Amino acid sequence: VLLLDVTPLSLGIETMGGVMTTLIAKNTTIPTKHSQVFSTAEDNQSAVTIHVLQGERKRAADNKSLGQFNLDGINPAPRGMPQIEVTFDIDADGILHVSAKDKNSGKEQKITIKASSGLNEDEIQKMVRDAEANAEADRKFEELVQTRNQGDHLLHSTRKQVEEAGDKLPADDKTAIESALTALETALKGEDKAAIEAKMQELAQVSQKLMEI
Amino acid sequence: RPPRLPRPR
Repeated sequence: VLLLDVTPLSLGIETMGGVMTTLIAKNTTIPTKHSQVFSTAEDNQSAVTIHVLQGERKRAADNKSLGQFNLDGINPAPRGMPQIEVTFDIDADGILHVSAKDKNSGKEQKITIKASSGLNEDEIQKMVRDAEANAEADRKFEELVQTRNQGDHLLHSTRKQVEEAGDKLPADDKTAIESALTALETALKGEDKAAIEAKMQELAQVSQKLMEI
Repeated sequence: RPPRLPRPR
């Protein structure tokens, strides 16, 4: 064939830290469908937002919003435990159906997005150009959010390890962990990946007794 | 690892 219908830009959802996670890649022939499992960002999270985006940028905010919906009634559980299946299905007429279903509760929500939605030919071309021109910057942003989430994972696992130990962890150790946790908290608000990792390192260097418990 | 989602507004 010399011609066919494609979806012209990547389609995905916003994930923790403001990154766009792609479900359908740009130039995929239509009709198409793809599903991926997602989980919750925080402990005890009973609801998630499914924000549908079109574009090639790593920052969710730089892509075109197509719509959004909430999925509630998730049983409060530790982060990463819920299994939320997100499905993108584009029919032959370019109509996009997005659904999210929580495996444990069976709760499901969906949205229909018209074929005329999103970016026009000129905006599609500008999207592709802007993504290529910002390839390195977008990669650095993705690496920063990965470290910010990891830094928050180290902050989460440390604080949980402190509470379980309680009286067992010495004073000199606990107070120095607390000060290293705040230095990590402050660096996480910044955009310097190495600064965050150095604060994580400084935390680990004062958590030696905490790890043994 | 499955990617993670934020809670509504």
